[PDB]
Amino acid sequence: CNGVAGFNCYFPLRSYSFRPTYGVGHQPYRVVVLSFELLHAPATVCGP
Amino acid sequence: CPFDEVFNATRFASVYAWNRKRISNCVADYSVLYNLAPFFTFKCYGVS
Ligand SMILES: *[C@@H]1O[C@H](CO)[C@@H](O)[C@H](O)[C@H]1NC(C)=O
Repeated sequence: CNGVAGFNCYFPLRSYSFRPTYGVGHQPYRVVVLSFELLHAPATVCGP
Repeated sequence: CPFDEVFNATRFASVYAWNRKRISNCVADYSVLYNLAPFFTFKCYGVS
Protein backbone atom coordinates (compact mmCIF):
# COMPACT_ATOMS: atom_id res chain seq x y z
CA CYS A 1 0.00 0.00 0.00
CA ASN A 2 3.13 2.23 -0.07
CA GLY A 3 1.84 4.06 3.01
CA VAL A 4 -1.27 5.43 1.29
CA ALA A 5 -4.97 4.82 1.78
CA GLY A 6 -6.93 2.61 -0.59
CA PHE A 7 -8.77 -0.67 -0.93
CA ASN A 8 -7.40 -3.37 1.39
CA CYS A 9 -5.36 -0.54 2.99
CA TYR A 10 -7.20 0.53 6.14
CA PHE A 11 -5.93 2.75 8.94
CA PRO A 12 -6.18 0.58 12.07
CA LEU A 13 -7.72 3.22 14.35
CA ARG A 14 -11.33 4.29 14.86
CA SER A 15 -13.19 7.00 16.76
CA TYR A 16 -16.14 7.03 19.17
CA SER A 17 -17.74 10.48 18.62
CA PHE A 18 -19.72 10.54 21.85
CA ARG A 19 -22.71 12.88 22.08
CA PRO A 20 -25.06 13.46 25.03
CA THR A 21 -27.91 12.08 22.90
CA TYR A 22 -27.20 8.37 22.33
CA GLY A 23 -28.97 5.61 24.26
CA VAL A 24 -28.16 4.44 27.76
CA GLY A 25 -26.13 1.51 26.44
CA HIS A 26 -23.73 3.57 24.32
CA GLN A 27 -22.24 6.29 26.54
CA PRO A 28 -18.57 6.04 27.56
CA TYR A 29 -17.64 4.16 30.72
CA ARG A 30 -14.54 4.62 32.86
CA VAL A 31 -12.77 1.37 33.76
CA VAL A 32 -9.96 0.69 36.24
CA VAL A 33 -8.44 -2.75 36.88
CA LEU A 34 -6.48 -3.64 40.01
CA SER A 35 -4.02 -6.54 39.86
CA PHE A 36 -2.51 -8.19 42.94
CA GLU A 37 0.09 -10.91 43.50
CA LEU A 38 -0.49 -12.91 46.70
CA LEU A 39 2.83 -14.70 47.18
CA HIS A 40 5.82 -14.79 49.54
CA ALA A 41 7.65 -11.45 49.67
CA PRO A 42 8.59 -8.57 52.02
CA ALA A 43 4.87 -7.58 51.81
CA THR A 44 5.37 -3.95 50.84
CA VAL A 45 1.69 -2.92 50.86
CA CYS A 46 -1.33 -3.73 53.03
CA GLY A 47 -4.09 -2.16 55.02
CA PRO A 48 -5.12 -0.71 58.41
CA CYS B 1 -24.37 -18.02 -5.64
CA PRO B 2 -25.03 -15.29 -8.19
CA PHE B 3 -23.74 -11.80 -7.56
CA ASP B 4 -22.96 -11.24 -11.25
CA GLU B 5 -26.48 -10.42 -12.46
CA VAL B 6 -27.17 -8.09 -9.52
CA PHE B 7 -23.98 -6.11 -10.30
CA ASN B 8 -23.45 -6.60 -14.04
CA ALA B 9 -27.02 -5.46 -14.70
CA THR B 10 -27.91 -3.48 -17.82
CA ARG B 11 -30.98 -1.78 -16.30
CA PHE B 12 -31.28 -0.67 -12.68
CA ALA B 13 -34.15 0.53 -10.50
CA SER B 14 -35.27 3.97 -9.38
CA VAL B 15 -34.66 5.29 -5.88
CA TYR B 16 -38.36 5.03 -5.00
CA ALA B 17 -38.49 1.53 -6.54
CA TRP B 18 -35.20 0.26 -5.13
CA ASN B 19 -34.61 -3.28 -6.35
CA ARG B 20 -34.85 -6.12 -3.81
CA LYS B 21 -33.04 -9.46 -3.82
CA ARG B 22 -32.79 -12.30 -1.31
CA ILE B 23 -29.87 -14.74 -1.18
CA SER B 24 -29.92 -18.01 0.76
CA ASN B 25 -28.51 -21.54 0.58
CA CYS B 26 -25.28 -20.67 -1.23
CA VAL B 27 -21.57 -19.95 -0.78
CA ALA B 28 -20.65 -16.27 -0.94
CA ASP B 29 -17.33 -15.25 -2.47
CA TYR B 30 -16.73 -11.65 -1.49
CA SER B 31 -13.29 -11.46 -3.05
CA VAL B 32 -14.50 -11.20 -6.64
CA LEU B 33 -16.16 -7.96 -5.55
CA TYR B 34 -12.93 -6.10 -6.33
CA ASN B 35 -12.68 -5.33 -10.04
CA LEU B 36 -15.91 -3.37 -10.28
CA ALA B 37 -13.57 -0.52 -11.25
CA PRO B 38 -10.54 1.58 -10.17
CA PHE B 39 -11.76 3.55 -7.14
CA PHE B 40 -15.05 2.84 -5.40
CA THR B 41 -16.35 3.27 -1.86
CA PHE B 42 -16.51 0.20 0.40
CA LYS B 43 -17.85 0.93 3.90
CA CYS B 44 -19.40 -1.67 6.22
CA TYR B 45 -20.89 -1.15 9.68
CA GLY B 46 -21.08 -3.87 12.33
CA VAL B 47 -18.36 -6.31 11.21
CA SER B 48 -14.72 -5.98 10.23
C1 LIG C 1 -19.28 -9.17 -13.63
O1 LIG C 1 -19.03 -8.56 -12.36
C2 LIG C 1 -17.76 -8.91 -11.79
C3 LIG C 1 -17.70 -8.28 -10.42
O2 LIG C 1 -16.37 -8.24 -9.92
C4 LIG C 1 -16.63 -8.46 -12.71
O3 LIG C 1 -15.38 -8.87 -12.17
C5 LIG C 1 -16.82 -9.04 -14.10
O4 LIG C 1 -15.84 -8.52 -14.99
C6 LIG C 1 -18.21 -8.72 -14.63
N1 LIG C 1 -18.42 -9.34 -15.93
C7 LIG C 1 -18.02 -8.79 -17.08
C8 LIG C 1 -18.32 -9.57 -18.32
O5 LIG C 1 -17.44 -7.71 -17.12
